[PDB]
Amino acid sequence: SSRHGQKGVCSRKWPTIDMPFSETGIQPDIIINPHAFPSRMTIGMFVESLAGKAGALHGIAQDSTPWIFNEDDTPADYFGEQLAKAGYNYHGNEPMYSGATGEELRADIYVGVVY
Amino acid sequence: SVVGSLIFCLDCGDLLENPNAVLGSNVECSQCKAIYPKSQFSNLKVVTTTADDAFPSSLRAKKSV
Amino acid sequence: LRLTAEGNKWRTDILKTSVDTGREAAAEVTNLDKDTPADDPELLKRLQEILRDNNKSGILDAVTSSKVNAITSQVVSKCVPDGTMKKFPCNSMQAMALSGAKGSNVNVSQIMCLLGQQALEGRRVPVMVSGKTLPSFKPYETDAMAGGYVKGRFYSGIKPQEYYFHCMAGREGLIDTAVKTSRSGYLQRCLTKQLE
Amino acid sequence: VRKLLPESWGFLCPVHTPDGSPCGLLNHFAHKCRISTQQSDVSRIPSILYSLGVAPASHTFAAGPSLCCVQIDGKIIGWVSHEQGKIIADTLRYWKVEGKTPGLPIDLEIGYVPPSTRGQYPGLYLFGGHSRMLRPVRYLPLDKEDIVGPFEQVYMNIAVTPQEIQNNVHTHVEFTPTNILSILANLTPFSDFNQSPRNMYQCQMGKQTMGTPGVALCHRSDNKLYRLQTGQTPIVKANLYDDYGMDNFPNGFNAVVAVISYTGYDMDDAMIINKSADERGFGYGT
Amino acid sequence: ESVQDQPSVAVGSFFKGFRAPSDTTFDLYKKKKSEKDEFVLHGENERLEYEGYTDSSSQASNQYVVGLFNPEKKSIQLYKAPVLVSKVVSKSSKNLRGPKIKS
Amino acid sequence: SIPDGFKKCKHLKNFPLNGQQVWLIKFPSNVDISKLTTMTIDKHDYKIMSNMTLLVPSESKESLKIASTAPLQFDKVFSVSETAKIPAIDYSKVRVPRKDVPKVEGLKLEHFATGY
Amino acid sequence: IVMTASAAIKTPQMTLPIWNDVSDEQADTFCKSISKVLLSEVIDKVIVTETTGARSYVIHMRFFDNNEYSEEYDVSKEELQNVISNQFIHLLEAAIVKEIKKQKRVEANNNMNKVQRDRQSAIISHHRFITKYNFDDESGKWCEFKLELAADTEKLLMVNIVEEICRKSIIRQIPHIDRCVHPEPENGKRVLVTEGVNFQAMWDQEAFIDVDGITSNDVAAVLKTYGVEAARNTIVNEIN
Amino acid sequence: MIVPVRCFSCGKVVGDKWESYLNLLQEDELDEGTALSRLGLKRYCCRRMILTHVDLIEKFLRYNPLEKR
Amino acid sequence: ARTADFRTLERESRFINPPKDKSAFPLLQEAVQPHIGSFNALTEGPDGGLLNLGVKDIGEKVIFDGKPSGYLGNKLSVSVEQVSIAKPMSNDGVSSAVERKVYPSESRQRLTSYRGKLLLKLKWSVNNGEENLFEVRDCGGLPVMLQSNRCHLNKMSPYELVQHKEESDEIGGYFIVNGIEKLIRMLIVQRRNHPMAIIRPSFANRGASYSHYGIQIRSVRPDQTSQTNVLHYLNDGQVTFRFSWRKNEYLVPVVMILKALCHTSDREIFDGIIGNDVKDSFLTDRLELLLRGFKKRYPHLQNRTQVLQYLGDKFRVVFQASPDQSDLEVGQEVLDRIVLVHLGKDGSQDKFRMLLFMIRKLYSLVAGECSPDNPDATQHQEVLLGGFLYGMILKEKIDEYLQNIIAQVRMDINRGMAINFKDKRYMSRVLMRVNENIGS
DNA sequence: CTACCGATAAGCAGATCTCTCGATTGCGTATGA
RNA sequence: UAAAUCGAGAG
Ligand SMILES: Nc1ncnc2c1ncn2[C@@H]1O[C@H](COP(=O)(O)CP(=O)(O)OP(=O)(O)O)[C@@H](O)[C@H]1O
Ligand SMILES: [Zn+2]
Ligand SMILES: [Zn+2]
Repeated sequence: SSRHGQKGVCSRKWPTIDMPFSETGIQPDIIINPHAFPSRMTIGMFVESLAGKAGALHGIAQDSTPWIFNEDDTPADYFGEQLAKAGYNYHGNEPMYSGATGEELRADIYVGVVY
Repeated sequence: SVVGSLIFCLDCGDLLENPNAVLGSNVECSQCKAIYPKSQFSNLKVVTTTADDAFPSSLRAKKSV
Repeated sequence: LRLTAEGNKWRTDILKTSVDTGREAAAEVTNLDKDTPADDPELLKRLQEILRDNNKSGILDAVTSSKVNAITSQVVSKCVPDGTMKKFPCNSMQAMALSGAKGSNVNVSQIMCLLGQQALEGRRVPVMVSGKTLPSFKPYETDAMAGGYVKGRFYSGIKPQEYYFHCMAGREGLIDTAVKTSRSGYLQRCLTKQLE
Repeated sequence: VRKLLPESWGFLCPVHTPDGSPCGLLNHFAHKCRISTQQSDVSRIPSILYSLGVAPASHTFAAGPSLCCVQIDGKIIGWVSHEQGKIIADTLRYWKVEGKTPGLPIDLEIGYVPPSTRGQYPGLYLFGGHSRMLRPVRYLPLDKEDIVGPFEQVYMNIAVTPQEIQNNVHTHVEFTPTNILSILANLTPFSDFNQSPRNMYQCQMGKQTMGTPGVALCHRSDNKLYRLQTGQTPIVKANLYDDYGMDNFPNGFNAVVAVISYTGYDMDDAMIINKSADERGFGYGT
Repeated sequence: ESVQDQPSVAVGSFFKGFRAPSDTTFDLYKKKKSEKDEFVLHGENERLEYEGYTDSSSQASNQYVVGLFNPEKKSIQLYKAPVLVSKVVSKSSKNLRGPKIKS
Repeated sequence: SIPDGFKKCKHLKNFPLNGQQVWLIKFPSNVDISKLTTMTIDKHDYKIMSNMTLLVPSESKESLKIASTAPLQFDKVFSVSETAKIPAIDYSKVRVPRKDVPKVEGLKLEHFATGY
Repeated sequence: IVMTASAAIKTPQMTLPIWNDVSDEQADTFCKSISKVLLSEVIDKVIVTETTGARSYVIHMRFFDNNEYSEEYDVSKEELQNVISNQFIHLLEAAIVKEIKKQKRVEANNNMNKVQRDRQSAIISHHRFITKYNFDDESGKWCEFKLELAADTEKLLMVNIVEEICRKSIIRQIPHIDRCVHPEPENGKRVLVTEGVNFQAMWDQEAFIDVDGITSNDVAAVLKTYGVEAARNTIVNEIN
Repeated sequence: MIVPVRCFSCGKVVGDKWESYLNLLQEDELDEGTALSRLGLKRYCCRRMILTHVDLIEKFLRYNPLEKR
Repeated sequence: ARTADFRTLERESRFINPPKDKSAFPLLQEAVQPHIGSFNALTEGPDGGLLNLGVKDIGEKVIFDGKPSGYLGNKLSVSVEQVSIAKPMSNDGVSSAVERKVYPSESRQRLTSYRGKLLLKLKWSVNNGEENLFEVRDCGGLPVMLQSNRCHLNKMSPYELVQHKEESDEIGGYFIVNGIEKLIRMLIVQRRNHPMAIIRPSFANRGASYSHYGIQIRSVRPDQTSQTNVLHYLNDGQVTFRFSWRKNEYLVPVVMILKALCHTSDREIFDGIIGNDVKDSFLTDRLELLLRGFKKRYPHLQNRTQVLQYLGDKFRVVFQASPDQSDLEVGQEVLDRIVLVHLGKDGSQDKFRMLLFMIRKLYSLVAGECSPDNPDATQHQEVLLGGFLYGMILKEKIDEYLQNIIAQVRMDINRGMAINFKDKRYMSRVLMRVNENIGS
């Protein structure tokens, strides 16, 4: 589970070769199905993904106490600035290639690091 | 000594019995046994009105807000 | 989850009209004429009596809930279909909402545009004995925001009072889940025993 | 009785409560809430009270909601008018919050209930006994830290952030809105961007995380212990994660997540663990 | 214009509308105290036991001032009035009692 | 009933109640009567604006009674209330505007293409 | 519906179809006339004056204004006088004597005419210890009646008991009917719905109700007054 | 506890870099990001562990049952 | 300007060596402040602590022998004067000599409790001041909580804490019993010393008193023990005091207690209940009904001593009233032990004023001028610390111990024995016969 | 006048899906040593 | 290997 009440049982141990790999060679270690979010509305996990990506890239730690951001300091924009400066996608997406077909997927995949 | 249907002793403060519950012509205090004539108090009138939360009616709701 | 600059401008412009919704609803409920400033002593006394009794409080809560629900429906209709930075079918959230794969339109609107008005059991948020729905609010407040109606969205966060109200609604749901899980076995068993 | 009343703002954490039968019953304290376990010296408080314009209870001829009754730990002290009682309550709060009178302690909770129409019973109730509930808030004048309790709070105006302070309305202000939440509820990152049931689930699940219970496990004989072999501090964490020294007991790990419907084996809530990461030590425990 | 440390007036509190015959009289009982002295009143009557008391919890922290004032002259004469919580008892019923342990 | 360590009264002072209205003032213990509404006495400031019966020494100056006229109650009862100078609120000092989240400075490009 | 087969359901009501020639008017007045009105719903307040000069009891119940209450509840002043005289005084008398036994263990009141004096004397004869009586038949605004009581009995509230009697008295109520609210038509169905089940009440009023379509929320009453098959139909309807 | 040897995601050996990272932090005024860049960790997959390792082994070692306290 | 820092170097230094003076995290040990504070307040602090206050308020128990004073003679006055708890030592068998210190490390390893022996001193007085025979008994090992005043880890810095094999930053406020850690869970109850209006149908529904109104209070003794005083309402115009001494509940008219508790006339009641509100017909009528009802029901209770005598006569077996104490003394005892305990004994006038205010509040509530106070809202609640529960249980157990002593003496009298009250051999025989394992 | 028949009011009787772990088990007493 | 009660609970 993450830190947003997202349970999950490991359905299968996906071999690393069949695992989708990214442009940089990073194969993620955990897949979470995107269909969970529209009903759960845990946007905190989405924000935490790119915040952690920026933190791991820049070797820093970002505080996540509630009620630091507001309507005019959206955390998505704030961490997207850092991601763009680091050189990744401003929206947190990341080009990815299927591990079986080897071809680039239709759209850039949302990838990050979460606790 | 008197406020409503109450008669209070002016010496000690005990509650004298009702003038309709005594033999007559005087009332004796139950503590200091002082003499109070049956006169000096004859109309123990009280006025009581029911609360506004006693008769909930649709018309009353039209008299509010 | 994002929105275009024009879409955010529309949403903010419509939300700016929700400032006086609570005061207008209160003025209508208290049978007072409009234009009444929010600090009128007669309005305060009438709100006090409405809080004291249990039926006028329900009536006022229903009226204010209807008004703020009209406002949030306006925001939803104006923003959700043609206000997003990414459009269908590129918008994956909109795709899963439309295709019924998971979630729904109210979920997407809560995420992106507005979290709406909180309702625990067909009514607005409970009030203190003094007429304050929360320590942060003036006694006998006339405001949609200080009534459980939250203007935040799950993409851009919610202020602490709105967070409190949302937690309250979640608690109501959590209790009702247990009750609904508990409330069927005897009926099922007796019917099948009779009709076996 | 399980519903979340607003009177518990700042004392009982709204987020923290276990889902299930005890939902709303077995709640938790706010992380900044302290219970006064020792009786403050209320001996000299009456002496100040009579000096402030309070007629003594010995010779008063006063009762009912028509006059303000001044109590002290459940004893009648005097009888004062209503607006007067409000003035005395405000002056007592000011004197307590400032450090000048040795009599009034900071922990003395002063709950003044003003007159109303069929409201709560008016009075002026002072408390200094044990078992009280105390929360630190910032008194707007003198900018000094104050202490308030549940009884006194529900009749007070406490802005949640300094920007919301209104003129002639707000008298106090919370130090930070983050102190109305318990621990394991302040450790959830970006809690304002989540649905409340999910916050409750996360709180209930943090207590079930498989992590390091202690470090003295070679000097114990507990029947069952769960230990996470390789724990890491979160890259993203609240300011209170290291304020309580939680890094001494790491709970999980930083995993490269990917929000992508690719494998087909994870649809409802399940998830896929990379095999290579798994047998390289990801999540191992004993 | 003057303050009288020596007692010169007393005020009691029995109840509203208290009245007694002119023959009724009271006495005083003063402690050998230095500050915040307590005054005790003892009354005499044909059929009622008048007694008085003072509570040390309140009388020590406040002081009462009794004085006259000319309608057109600002001259006043302050005085020390001890306030008393005073009750009235019946002599006959005061000593009334009963058997200690019933059978 | 008389307790131990308790003395009695020996004499009193003639109170000229006739000479005229009897007043009552509830002064605090901190205030001392010397050179006597927002009147100021000593170094503090105060606000000042038949509940109890009245007694007086008799002719012999060794007995009490109820003062009256051919009972009697005090015309004006004053309760001296101590007050403090309660300060105003410096809104310009307490209501500070919000600050943006502090962006980390010196953020240099880190992502590089493979083999570069 | 299924488990208990309760014949005393919490909210029994029935559906009353209306003829297509009955508009909102001449139907709202029928609803008001058929609705139950209690004695408490027309009394503004009561001013109980007690004297012990033999314990007298002067009860003066201020009434709602005629023009509004007679239009709202379709109740006439003559009807009010009749119901109070026949029910209120008797019920108050019974309550007072029960309480005593348990304890043991405006103007124009001088110009009353011959009819008023005869009514007062008759009511005194009918009742136990009522001494005076008057009713403002001119406007239906007030009604006073002294309640001379024995001096031996101790003091009584004469407020709580009057309250309870006014609450439990009945002005004009057909049995097992509380109110007849006319809801909005569902789809061209001009329907009146009551608050209690009693089929025989509206069987007389053929003019306003088409008795051929009286369906009720009850099941036991339907079984007892319409046979088994109507009960089966209403069971299916109320479970659907 | 002790620093992981290989990288969970990719597989790069980061077990030899913990001591070097600590030395670069202590004896030199090198920020975490610059020290990780100098160490040779470019991807965030490799960076995150050496950046967020906790080293509980040292706290565990203070309780030795084989030596006098 | 980093928003947050990993503090890698500082954390690694702390793991290198623990702090030598104070714990690094002030807020980690402030979370367990309730339990530690309560436990260290039940032993240390003012007046010798809550334990000393409780054993002082417990009082004495009396029994009699076969020597024909006017009574049975040989007036035994057994009571516990002081209670002292010491940090746990180990006997190491029968070696004795110096007493080694025991630690939670070997307590947990032993799979046994972490208990320190408890010392109790009795005052065995005969004939009320003739023969005092003090003799201090150890009634077992009372379990003590960690990091408290009576624990060996009381003020040790983290360096010595890790030196004693305990933990790096142990803050435990739990108890160790049978090698299993246990914690006295917190509890939330009614706010102390506050009469709050209560509306509850369960009063009238299966309650002898007939109404759903009332004024409930939960007064706590200075030793932290509570006794509810529910002020019910009766529909006919009177109110009835209620309280529970044993597992059964008692009802008394309010005027009887109001008179017996402090001398007063029936006029002062009217003046106090009705403060200048003499035009309030509802209050005047209800007060008339109450006063006349009391006068009718009890016409022979014309004096304060007489109502006290009636109360003492009524409450004789329930309060274990020995023949030595008179009826007036028993009435004063039950009054001071039941009504408004939080105002303390010798506070009769204060209790009178409090009960009068309670009556006025009840009448105002039933008149609709006030609103019922929610017993579930935090506005009218407080929390029991758990350590105060420990003090309550200890006071009750000491009371039970004195009860067992008196019962053993009574059984000895019932059987045919020497029954001498100045014999130390008989002292040992009667004391050793009873089961006195308070620690168990 | 007095026996038979119902009509309340109080009491009596009974109701409000599977599985896994852990923990626990009484005082009183009375005679043979 | 029992049997009952309490706590943690999972769906
Ligand atoms: N095919 C589907 N499978 C699952 N959920 C679907 C769905 N189609 C729609 N939904 C939506 O999923 C949401 C919850 O559906 P439910 O049947 O209650 C499963 P749940 O486990 O109770 O959700 P939870 O994660 O909030 O606990 C609804 O909004 C529903 O519209
Ligand atoms: Zn008398
Ligand atoms: Zn790697």
